[PDB]
Amino acid sequence: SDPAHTATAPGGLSAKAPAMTPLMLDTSSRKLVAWDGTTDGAAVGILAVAADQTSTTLTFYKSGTFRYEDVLWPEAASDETKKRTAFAGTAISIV
Amino acid sequence: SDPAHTATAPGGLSAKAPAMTPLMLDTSSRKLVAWDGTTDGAAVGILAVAADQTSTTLTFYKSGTFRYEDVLWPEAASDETKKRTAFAGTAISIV
Amino acid sequence: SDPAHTATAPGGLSAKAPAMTPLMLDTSSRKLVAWDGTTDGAAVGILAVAADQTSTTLTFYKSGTFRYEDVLWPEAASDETKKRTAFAGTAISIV
Repeated sequence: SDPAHTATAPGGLSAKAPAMTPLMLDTSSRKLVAWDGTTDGAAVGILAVAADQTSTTLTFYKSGTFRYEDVLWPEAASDETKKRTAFAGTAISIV
Repeated sequence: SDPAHTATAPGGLSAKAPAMTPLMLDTSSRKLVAWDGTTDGAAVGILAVAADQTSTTLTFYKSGTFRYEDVLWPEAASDETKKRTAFAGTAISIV
Repeated sequence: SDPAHTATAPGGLSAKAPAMTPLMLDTSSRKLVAWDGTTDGAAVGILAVAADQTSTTLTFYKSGTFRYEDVLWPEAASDETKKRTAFAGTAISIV
């Protein structure tokens, strides 16, 4: 059934991020942060619980199938195809 | 023993590709294309339904365990070990 | 609660490695070896059954959630955060 499993890890958000926000790793600290929508293949998960700069840990999805319209993509990710394969290689996919 | 889940995403194949063909992302468009068999760690999935250059969306496995002899590796992938770990880090593995 | 699936792949350990040891791919042979704890994002799995340099094949975890305290991290991995996100992007996560 391809269940959407959650996970937790240190977060380094710099602002509020609603649930369904794509995440990537900060190349410096390696904490989870919002995917910029421009670094190819950097997306690693989807935030499952709303969080902000005070959240020391984030709860995010590490698997499952998510609908293209439900994911809250960053504005900078203007290409539909690149968004649809943003998680290729992970256990997450987009429909 | 682990479920072989499928996923779908934009396709950009250059030619006909049968099911069980290892896929990677086109470095430019980021559409799914056949794994070249030489770019280390580029494989992201295994084509689940035969397709070709006219297929705009492909269906592929994003998880599961597959027999080394069942996967249709590209001729350029000439090293058995490199093929067997081509999916290390994804939900797919080879047996 | 997510299942911890195992997998097998060629091994290139240079010494004895107990279960729960993080694994990465050797850049040259691409066999599974112990993660060095310094190459960012190189961890691809966690050894599931003890092995050593004579082990031609390793059985490892390719998914699941594991306790930070249960994983036998290499000494070089001295930053807690980097260890906690060492598997981000794979089906494995740390709690």
